[PDB]
Amino acid sequence: STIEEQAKTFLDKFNHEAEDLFYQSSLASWNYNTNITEENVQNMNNAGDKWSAFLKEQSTLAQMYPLQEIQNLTVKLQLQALQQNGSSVLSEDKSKRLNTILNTMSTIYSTGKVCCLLLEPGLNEIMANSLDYNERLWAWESWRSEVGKQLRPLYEEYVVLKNEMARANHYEDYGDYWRGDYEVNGVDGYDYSRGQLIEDVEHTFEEIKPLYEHLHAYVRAKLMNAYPSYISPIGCLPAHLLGDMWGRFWTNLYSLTVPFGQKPNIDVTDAMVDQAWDAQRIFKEAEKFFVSVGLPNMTQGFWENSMLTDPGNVQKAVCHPTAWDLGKGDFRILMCTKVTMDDFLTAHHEMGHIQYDMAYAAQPFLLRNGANEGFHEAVGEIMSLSAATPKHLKSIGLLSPDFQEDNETEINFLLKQALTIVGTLPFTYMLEKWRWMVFKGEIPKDQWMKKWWEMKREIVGVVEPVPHDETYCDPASLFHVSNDYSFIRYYTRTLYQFQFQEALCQAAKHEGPLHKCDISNSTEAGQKLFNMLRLGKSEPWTLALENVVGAKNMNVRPLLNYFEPLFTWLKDQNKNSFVGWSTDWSPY
Amino acid sequence: PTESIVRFPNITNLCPFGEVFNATRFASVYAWNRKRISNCVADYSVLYNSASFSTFKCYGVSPTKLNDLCFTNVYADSFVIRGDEVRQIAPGQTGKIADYNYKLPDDFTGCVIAWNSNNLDSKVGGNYNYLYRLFRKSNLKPFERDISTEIYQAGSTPCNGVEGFNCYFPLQSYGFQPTNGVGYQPYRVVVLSFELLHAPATVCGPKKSTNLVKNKCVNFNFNGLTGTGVLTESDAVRDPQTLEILDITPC
Ligand SMILES: *[C@@H]1O[C@H](CO)[C@@H](O[C@@H]2O[C@H](CO)[C@@H](O)[C@H](O)[C@H]2NC(C)=O)[C@H](O)[C@H]1NC(C)=O
Ligand SMILES: *[C@@H]1O[C@H](CO)[C@@H](O)[C@H](O)[C@H]1NC(C)=O
Ligand SMILES: *[C@@H]1O[C@H](CO)[C@@H](O)[C@H](O)[C@H]1NC(C)=O
Ligand SMILES: *[C@@H]1O[C@H](CO)[C@@H](O)[C@H](O)[C@H]1NC(C)=O
Ligand SMILES: *[C@@H]1O[C@H](CO)[C@@H](O)[C@H](O)[C@H]1NC(C)=O
Ligand SMILES: *[C@@H]1O[C@H](CO)[C@@H](O)[C@H](O)[C@H]1NC(C)=O
Ligand SMILES: *[C@@H]1O[C@H](CO)[C@@H](O)[C@H](O)[C@H]1NC(C)=O
Ligand SMILES: *[C@@H]1O[C@H](CO)[C@@H](O)[C@H](O)[C@H]1NC(C)=O
Ligand SMILES: [Zn+2]
Repeated sequence: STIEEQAKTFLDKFNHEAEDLFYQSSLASWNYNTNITEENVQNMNNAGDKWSAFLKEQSTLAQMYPLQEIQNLTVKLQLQALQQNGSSVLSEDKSKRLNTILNTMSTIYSTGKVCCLLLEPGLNEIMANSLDYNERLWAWESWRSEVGKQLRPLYEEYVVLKNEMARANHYEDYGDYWRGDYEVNGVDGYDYSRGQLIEDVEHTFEEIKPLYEHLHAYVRAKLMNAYPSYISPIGCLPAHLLGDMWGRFWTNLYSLTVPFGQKPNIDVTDAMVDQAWDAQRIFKEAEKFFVSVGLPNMTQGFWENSMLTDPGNVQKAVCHPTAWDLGKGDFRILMCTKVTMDDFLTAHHEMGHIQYDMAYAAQPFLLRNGANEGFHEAVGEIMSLSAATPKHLKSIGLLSPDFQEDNETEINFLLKQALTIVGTLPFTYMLEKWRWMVFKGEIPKDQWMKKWWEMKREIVGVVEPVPHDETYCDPASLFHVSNDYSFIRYYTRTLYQFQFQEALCQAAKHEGPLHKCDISNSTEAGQKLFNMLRLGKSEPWTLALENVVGAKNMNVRPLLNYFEPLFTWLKDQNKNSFVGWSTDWSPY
Repeated sequence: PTESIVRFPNITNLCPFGEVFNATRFASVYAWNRKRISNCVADYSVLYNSASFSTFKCYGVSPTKLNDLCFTNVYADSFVIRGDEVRQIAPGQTGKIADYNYKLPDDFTGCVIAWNSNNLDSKVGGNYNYLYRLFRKSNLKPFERDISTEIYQAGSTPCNGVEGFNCYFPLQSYGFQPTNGVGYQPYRVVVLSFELLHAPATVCGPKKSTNLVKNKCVNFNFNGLTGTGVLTESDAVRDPQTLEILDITPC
């Protein structure tokens, strides 16, 4: 009969096979992640092979239904998410050359021999704490001269192959294929282009520039004292002094750039050690915070099946904090919890991922995901943003009751957050504008290094301590660049992280600035949030955003409001020093 | 009223409620079972208070009145489903179970009983025995069973009797495992049905009977029917035990 009615039947037949093969693969992956032994790798590969071959054949079947006749707009989304040819459109010969390139890049980055020192924790510890001008220059140049030198010829072939693969799938370039996640079509009034993402990414960064210029001049003016005569007040910060190998996070600069040194912060590790928290109470406190904001309880199987404490030396397991959703109503958390405030925060973060995965369990198989790629981490972060305010720790038994707070503490806190949040936005924006320019073809193959260090000085204000010719490949050192991952998810996660927080702090009727707003004991805010967690991917992300914040586009105004006291204090501190930088001064 | 009498059939054999509920092998939902229990005195209060049931609901019958009532026959339909679809076992519901598997009428006079059975009938690696119909041309009339394996011709081309593109086999098998959620865990369901006809009552109990008195204006209970009047030997209610006809006259 009609294509729409025959398609609804095909998808009814599909979801039933898919749910069971997916769960059979997730269980076999969990078994190896908790028991890192032999024979488990083979079951991991077999369960990941049957799923891949079944999905490949079912995707070959999906094509036979033309997509113009279908008008439902839900079956439209499932068939769109299924009919994508992916990389198979490339010929047989070049698909193994491309996968060989990918394998070689991952291998050449994972095993880097600097002599002999590897990366973790060989060069990372030198770069993060040496505080010697030349030792960290050797530890920087060595990596940029070995791992970046062995990846130069390969990335030139990776670019052209991925470009032809993206051109075959009706996109313009691989940059467009990446950009195509933030695309909504057919819903009148809510449409979004793939040319629209380049915009708004520029009219939001050109609106956050003043806070970054004042944070930069404060960091430079506080870094001039440590390294005596190597930094100049007009010039930019050399690249090896930014507290990280790639200068991605400025957090390690907080050991020097303390506004008020004497006052400490709210370290509550001793409070939990005193009361003998048994590495399980933390998750119960998280569950009670979620129960109080209004959402449903934890499923029973979570408590028995999940591994929440390292099994010891007899059983070894890789334990990077993770929340597992295995389908068929099965949820688990994998963490080696230890009694520290850091694990008290990560428990609420992972529990917010678990609470996001329970919401859309009613949706079909292909629509069980976040509205777009930058929504899971915003949800997981706002809960760890609210569960850190001193008022909340005061509500809980720890954090002894009186503890009056003063402003001199809130400036220390805000600057320790600003170095982490508003210091990585011009690096994410510059890196993801370089890769878009190189993929489009704007940067010829003879200007790859000459233009990177002209983006640096104009956007990030970071000069190089030794000039790099055309032969080098600096960006290929980063984990995301060489291993072929997207990077604009971290520019939108930060903005969504604070528009959610403003909207839900408003709905809780809190009065005062946002940096100490709490959400617990406010059922209305929880209902407001669950009204968008429930949709899953079935609705356009502009509609999913409008259900919480009230706008159809991403903004930067709430992020600026969060940092208003810090911005004023910095605007007063810098007046003796300079503001802004100059592109001419280079240390060499 | 001088004296009160209750007259019930003299049948003291217990009903096989231990065989339907504790059956060794429950049957797939698409081909369910039916057992007709007749000529039996059957207690329900102990069944009600067994307290092992996840869901015990009745329709058209009050939960406590059924302990002392007279029906002509009782049926029991026993099968296995997932936990989430138990909601569809009720009059006027829709889904893949109440359309192509088991359809109930609106005027239902029975009681739906359902209890989780994860321990008995789930195992590691999957329990793929319980099949359920997934594709059917038309909805099932109330209390009808279609256990055929016709190849669903979902489109326009003749399917010739083999599957492939657009020809789907209509029976698909449930996957049960011990680690699943509540929504995907196996519930065993028993649906009782009570039917009444003109025939002499056959499921009545339990309730002890009394003597029969005439020429006075007395209260009487024959086979669950209540009345107050003078009963005379011959508006005409047959005595169940001896099968006589006893007339009724207001006092
Ligand atoms: C949300 O409301 C609950 C009330 O149930 C608060 O819990 C009380 O917290 C205080 C602070 O230590 C205890 O002394 C009480 O015993 C707790 N229970 C009750 C019933 O009052 C909880 O603190 C509130 N949340 C916040 C963030 O204050
Ligand atoms: C881990 O794998 C080994 C390999 O056979 C097995 O003997 C052991 O029981 C596994 N661990 C657990 C907790 O089952
Ligand atoms: C699309 O089909 C689903 C059932 O598969 C239905 O619930 C939904 O309402 C349909 N969409 C529209 C716009 O009717
Ligand atoms: C995938 O390749 C087939 C081969 O002909 C083509 O018909 C189909 O349109 C391609 N898919 C897309 C989305 O272009
Ligand atoms: C669900 O949470 C409420 C509120 O704390 C609690 O009273 C109830 O016992 C919980 N139920 C389960 C099954 O966890
Ligand atoms: C607030 O912070 C400023 C920052 O130096 C400090 O001088 C002042 O004493 C603090 N307290 C008040 C009440 O202003
Ligand atoms: C079924 O078996 C249980 C367990 O032995 C028993 O308690 C019960 O009386 C039996 N009959 C019914 C109707 O549940
Ligand atoms: C039991 O009922 C039957 C009905 O046919 C009757 O014949 C029999 O005498 C009764 N037995 C008694 C009342 O003890
Ligand atoms: Zn996370």
